[PDB]
Amino acid sequence: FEHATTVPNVPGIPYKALVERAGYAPLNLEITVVSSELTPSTNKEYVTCKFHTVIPSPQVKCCGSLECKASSKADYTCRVFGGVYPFMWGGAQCFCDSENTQLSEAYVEFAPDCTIDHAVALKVHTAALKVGLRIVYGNTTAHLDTFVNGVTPGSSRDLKVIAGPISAAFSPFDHKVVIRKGLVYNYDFPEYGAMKPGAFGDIQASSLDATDIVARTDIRLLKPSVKNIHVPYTQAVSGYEMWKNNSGRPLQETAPFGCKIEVEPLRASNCAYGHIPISIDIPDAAFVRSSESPTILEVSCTVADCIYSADFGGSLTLQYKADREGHCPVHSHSTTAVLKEATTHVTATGSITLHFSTSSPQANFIVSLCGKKTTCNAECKPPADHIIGEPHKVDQEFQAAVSKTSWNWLLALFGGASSLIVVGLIVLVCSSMLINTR
Amino acid sequence: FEHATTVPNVPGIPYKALVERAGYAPLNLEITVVSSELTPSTNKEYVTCKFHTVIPSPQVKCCGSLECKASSKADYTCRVFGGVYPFMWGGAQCFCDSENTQLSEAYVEFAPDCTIDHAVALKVHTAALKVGLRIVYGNTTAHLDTFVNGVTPGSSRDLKVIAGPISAAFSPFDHKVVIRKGLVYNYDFPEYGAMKPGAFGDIQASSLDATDIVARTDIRLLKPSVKNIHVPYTQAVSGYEMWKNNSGRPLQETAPFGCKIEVEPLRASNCAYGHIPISIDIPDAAFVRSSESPTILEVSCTVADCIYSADFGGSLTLQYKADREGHCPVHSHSTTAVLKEATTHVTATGSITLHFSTSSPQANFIVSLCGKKTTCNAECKPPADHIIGEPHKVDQEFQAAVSKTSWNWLLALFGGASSLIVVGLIVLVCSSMLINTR
Amino acid sequence: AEWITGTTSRNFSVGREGLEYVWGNHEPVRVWAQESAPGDPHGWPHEIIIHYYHRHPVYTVIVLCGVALAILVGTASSAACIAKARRDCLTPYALAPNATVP
Ligand SMILES: *[C@@H]1O[C@H](CO)[C@@H](O)[C@H](O)[C@H]1NC(C)=O
Ligand SMILES: *[C@@H]1O[C@H](CO)[C@@H](O)[C@H](O)[C@H]1NC(C)=O
Ligand SMILES: *[C@@H]1O[C@H](CO)[C@@H](O)[C@H](O)[C@H]1NC(C)=O
Ligand SMILES: *[C@@H]1O[C@H](CO)[C@@H](O)[C@H](O)[C@H]1NC(C)=O
Ligand SMILES: *[C@@H]1O[C@H](CO)[C@@H](O)[C@H](O)[C@H]1NC(C)=O
Repeated sequence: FEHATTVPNVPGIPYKALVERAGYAPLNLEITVVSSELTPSTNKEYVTCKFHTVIPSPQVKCCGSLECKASSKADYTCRVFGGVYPFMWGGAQCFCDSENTQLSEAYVEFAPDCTIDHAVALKVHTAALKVGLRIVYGNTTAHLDTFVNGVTPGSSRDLKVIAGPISAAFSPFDHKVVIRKGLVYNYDFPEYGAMKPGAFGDIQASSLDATDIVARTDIRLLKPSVKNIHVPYTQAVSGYEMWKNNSGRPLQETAPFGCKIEVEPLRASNCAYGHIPISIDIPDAAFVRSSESPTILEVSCTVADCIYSADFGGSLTLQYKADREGHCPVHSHSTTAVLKEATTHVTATGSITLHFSTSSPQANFIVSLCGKKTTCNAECKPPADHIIGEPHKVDQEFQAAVSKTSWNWLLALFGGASSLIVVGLIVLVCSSMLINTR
Repeated sequence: FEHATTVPNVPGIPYKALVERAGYAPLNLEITVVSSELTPSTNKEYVTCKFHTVIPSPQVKCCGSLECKASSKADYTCRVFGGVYPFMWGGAQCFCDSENTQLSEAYVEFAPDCTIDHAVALKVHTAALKVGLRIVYGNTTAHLDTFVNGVTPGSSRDLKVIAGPISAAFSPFDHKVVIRKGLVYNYDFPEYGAMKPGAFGDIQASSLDATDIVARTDIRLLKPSVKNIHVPYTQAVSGYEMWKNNSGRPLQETAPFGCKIEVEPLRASNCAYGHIPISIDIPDAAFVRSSESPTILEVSCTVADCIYSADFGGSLTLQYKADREGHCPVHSHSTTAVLKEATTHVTATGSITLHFSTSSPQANFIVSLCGKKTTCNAECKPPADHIIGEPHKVDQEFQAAVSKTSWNWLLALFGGASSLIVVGLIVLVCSSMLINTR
Repeated sequence: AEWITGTTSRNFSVGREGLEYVWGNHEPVRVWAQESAPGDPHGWPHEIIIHYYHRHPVYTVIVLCGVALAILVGTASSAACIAKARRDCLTPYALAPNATVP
């Protein structure tokens, strides 16, 4: 039986319904979203960390001159000085008075500790929601891992579940993200080959062990004005460290809809944002005929101590007489009040108690037991506990959040205004027939 | 110098233009799209082929029972038959007359020759166009391989090129494609897990060597009613063979815009659909100042034997009286006429000849030599050859494809109509003058 | 996000959607606010007014504004209609002074 409904994307909060095929008994069906998985498609751009700015030994040729060719080393910087006179331990280093050429040499590489303290720049795209579904029907359970794209079935064979496209696309990640040590940030990093000195992404490479390392850290080799051999250098501060200053806070503490970010496939887990249309093809083996199901001769619900809150606050007891002892689906036919129990055991006569959670000040709703329809009416008190540690099972509605007493007051005032309108037009029509007489 | 223009996507067919700086000589520049590569991002759903439908050896138990548990093998089907009495070459096979049982087992695996004859189901997305360009500017040549997205730059020595987003996105691949032996088909295959027996996708797996194979072939095990030990089974035919029946024609012989489909990254090559806006950072060393540019005192063209075909039909001779001998760009400023030669050798006073191709029946266009402008007009006959082995270098325009004598006739009739309307308004003004006079 | 030293209390607003607070290295704690406004939805009208004012302020202001506008327009238009009909009954008798009214 193909049954189509809409479940919320909230983890937990079982969504209960009846599938009512005509010739067969009503069958319970609840779907629970155990987990959710926003996994965007990520493209790796580069890896950055703190650079090492290694400076090789100064190369001097005296009574001579030097020039360097271009090198593939990251942030290559040569400079030639023609008036040096180096003084290591033991006097002058060579044999010419004034004309002496020194090659100041500078380039950057990855630090030895970048195998851990590194940041990966990623570009993401649209994310696909994968939801784990606990679906129970009759006395049978099923655990599925479905995709919300709207065409891919679940991974359980026998129960075919199509999870339709979700109403709103969330995508907590911006188009560019940065991953460092399990923490994810929405940072607009520079593109590959588009570095800026002093900012994030001074040094870039496709891997830690890659030799194609690029950088444009602003290093300037100053003229050696001291006796001793030296390569004076002025360099920009590490932009990875400067980003560690002003990284802000990660998406584990910033992301909307209260869902947590993980980094091994970079997924957003348990985002409760939208509504998932769902269609289930329940096999005919689950359905039993109406003959084998017990039938209810008489049912009446009396509800005591109802309270509209997140918890199942309120106890309605069904007093029932039925011919055959057996098991019976029980359901609430209102989108505002949901029952805790889906099935009960019915004897020849007696009463069963049931717990429900509602979001309306009035408990007027239809409860079904082995089919059937009974109507329950009560005034539900506001909660005394201000804040609860579990979420609301149901959503508020405008027609239900307004109580029956308030509805009577507003309709009495509006009907009074309308009655004055009607009597005004009636006396105007009487004046019209009087001026027709005149 | 950032120069922005628009190039057709037709492979070959050079598009020529002049970069005319104020303080420098005119510079020729032509773009040729040597090759294009329209590669979509492919997501692999599953692989499929024929199935072997292997049947294990029957397991019998006499004076016993055999219940069989579930198996992870693809399309597992197990049946228990409790009245068997099997025979082999040697007679009766067990020791109980009627209380026997047989476990008929049948599952589905890949055929041995699926390493070649297999179909990969792919879900493609929007396709990024990568174009290879032969640019020439001044007297130098260069080659480019740049994207069309309009953000990343194509770099070649001292050339930075931004190829803007193309006018129309084509994407010849549908959302679902199937690749078999280098042939691509636009087929709406069932999703992963949505197996339908007797259809393409009876058997599905992530890879050919994967052990997580799924299958829903309509296989049924019958009750053995023969003396021989036998598993009577009946199965739906392979949907791979059925799709080989009704594969139709592949996308290599069906895709629009005349471009070749290749399979190893699944790209489309040489697709000529939409105009590409392009911006070029021309180096300043290519230009020369107007002091070194030989100007002409008087240019004068004349066309002879003009013909509007796809080939370079029709020749025109410039008679010129320049002040210097050198090399000079020549250009046709209309979008209907295009010149074969972008350079010529200029002398003190002489006549050069050039070949042009047009799409208009008139030869009305402005030709330029070392700057300068001249317009020479004569009559172009229609071609005699009905087809030709080369594409047209230009595109028809409504303002140009209508012949000058036909503009003369249409404008003569329209001007006659407008002249009679003017006469009517004139005599209406005269009537107004008379009724003011009375 | 706040770095806290000493014994100082912080107030945080909790809605129906919820609020998650992490304090130190402890696991996140999730809370949800229930609609527990002062007053009584089943009682005298004023208690309903305070209840739905503390729950949805702008909504109850526009609802009572609509009620006040509706009753004002209804009474004003009814009074105008009765006055017009009373004039239409009187002025036939007002133009004739010596006539005897029924
Ligand atoms: C489901 O199984 C339970 C096991 O106790 C049984 O009581 C119940 O009747 C079954 N449901 C149906 C609809 O047969
Ligand atoms: C690093 O970042 C912190 C965090 O804002 C900032 O206050 C500080 O000035 C920065 N520098 C140092 C040297 O701590
Ligand atoms: C451009 O280079 C070619 C290559 O030989 C040469 O023939 C031509 O004269 C050059 N053009 C100019 C304007 O010097
Ligand atoms: C296989 O495909 C062809 C092509 O349409 C079809 O005509 C034919 O009937 C099919 N079957 C066989 C057995 O050839
Ligand atoms: C926090 O809320 C309480 C609740 O009554 C209030 O009395 C108190 O003034 C508030 N404190 C601050 C600092 O806002």
